[PDB]
Amino acid sequence: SSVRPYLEECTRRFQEMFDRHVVTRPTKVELTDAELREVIDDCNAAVAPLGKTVSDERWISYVGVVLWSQSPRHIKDMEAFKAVCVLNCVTFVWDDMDPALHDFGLFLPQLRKICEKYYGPEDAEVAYEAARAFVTSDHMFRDSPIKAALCTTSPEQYFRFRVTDIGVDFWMKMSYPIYRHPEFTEHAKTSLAARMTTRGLTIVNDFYSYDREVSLGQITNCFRLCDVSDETAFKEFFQARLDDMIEDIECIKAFDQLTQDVFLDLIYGNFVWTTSNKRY
Amino acid sequence: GRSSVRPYLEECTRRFQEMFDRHVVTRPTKVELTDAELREVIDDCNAAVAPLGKTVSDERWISYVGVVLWSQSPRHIKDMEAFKAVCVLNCVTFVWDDMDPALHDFGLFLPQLRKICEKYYGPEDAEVAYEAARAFVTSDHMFRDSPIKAALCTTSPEQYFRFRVTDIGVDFWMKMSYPIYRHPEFTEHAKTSLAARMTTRGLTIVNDFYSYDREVSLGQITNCFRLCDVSDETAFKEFFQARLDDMIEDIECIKAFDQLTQDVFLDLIYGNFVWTTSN
Ligand code: NA
Ligand code: NA
Repeated sequence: SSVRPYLEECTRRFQEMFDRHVVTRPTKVELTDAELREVIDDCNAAVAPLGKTVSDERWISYVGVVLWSQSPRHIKDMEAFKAVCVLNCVTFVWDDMDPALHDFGLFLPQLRKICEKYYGPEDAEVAYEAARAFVTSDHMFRDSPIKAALCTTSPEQYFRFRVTDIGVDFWMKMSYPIYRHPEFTEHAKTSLAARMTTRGLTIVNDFYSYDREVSLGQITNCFRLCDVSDETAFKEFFQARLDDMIEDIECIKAFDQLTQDVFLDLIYGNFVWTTSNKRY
Repeated sequence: GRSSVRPYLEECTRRFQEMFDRHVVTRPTKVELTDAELREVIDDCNAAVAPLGKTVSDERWISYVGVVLWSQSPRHIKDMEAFKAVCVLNCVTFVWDDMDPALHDFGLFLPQLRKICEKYYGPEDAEVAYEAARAFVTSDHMFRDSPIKAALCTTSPEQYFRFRVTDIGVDFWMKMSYPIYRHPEFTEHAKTSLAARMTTRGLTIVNDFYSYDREVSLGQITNCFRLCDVSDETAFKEFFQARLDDMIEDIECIKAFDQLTQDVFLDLIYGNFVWTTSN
């Protein structure tokens, strides 16, 4: 099965939706050559004990999601920003690895080292715990009956699983120190930030990963909840998902201005990055 | 505003019970506290709220603690120190929540919560429990008369329950209760909040039904029944059935978790209902 017939039309409709509902176009956070080299050197050091050597061009493709999905207008701590770059990137490499090579004994101390370098004492613990929780969860749900249950029952159960599994809770808990904004920090720490953004991130990620994921027997994709071969059923399901994104976006506008800027920059930025050629 | 669910009180109570009898089956049981343990719990609660100038009777503390005695899962308890912590944290947060918010002194109260966590938990768990407590009371203070609360609570059941994962206190509950069980799977679900996300609807629908009359008379909007017109029998019946269907879907999904975790989750939801109806 495949969403290839719908690829152009769904891309057009996603963009049209963001143009109408978010308006502010994503922009890319600027890293200096020195900052990017520091980010990459930390990524390399974190994954070396795992015997992984990764090219700059691969790291640069992983990091693009942070550069595009964060909110440059509101950045206050670039040390935190670099931490998110590193943590995102090394987590991508970890997720791309044969799980039989997952050595948590080697990896978790590296994640702690990154958090301690870039964050102050309390924020380091918060970011590390979120990272630890994410990678631990992933290891638990590999072929869990729970994963099967939540991902096949209904969109609501599926997105409930994905708040953690897509990594958005981790993302918010390592990102709030970038902004140093008290309200955002609380929504990140209660996970309301993650609960508000999960659908907009997951629906876009799922659409564009569907052909690959079903080909690999992966069940964490909301489009597996419809018959994509039936154009009628697909369109109906796709419209229902667009409607979910729009409901979330309109609710997000009730948050304070900076928080809403960050949430909408994340959802729209992730879309632009996902569809980018820099990422093909 | 002047509305009420009194006409449905008996029938809905009967249908909640029938639903739990069919879908959970295992009846709630109460955790036993010795006299000494209850005295220790009550002494810690009184100490925690003394800086706020609050005097609370033993009978009041015992009424609050009943939710912990009924909603935890006695077969699987391993750490009664953690269990005492949950009794104290639950009770003192009930008192804080019952106070006129103009008397909320965080500078006095937060250190008392930390004191409690440090006494009963190990280093790491004390921090996890304290953060969850801190986040919970900080959220409550944030969402008073906030546009966000209005939006989430009036938009759809989905947006409302998304807000209540934190606001009803279940994420806090899970993050202070996992040490009671020392069960690695449960500890992770509590830490990722999947535990809270799974149990939010069953706890919230029950609490909201039995608090509706009081909450609408106080202009509080955090109640899912405000999303339907409780004066229209037909609309109410329809909405009540959809909420039962929501509880059932969650319960059936919860049975995919490992046995101990599912026992804990289902004991929480069913035990909360028993305590709510006896209260
Ligand atoms: Na951006
Ligand atoms: Na019980």
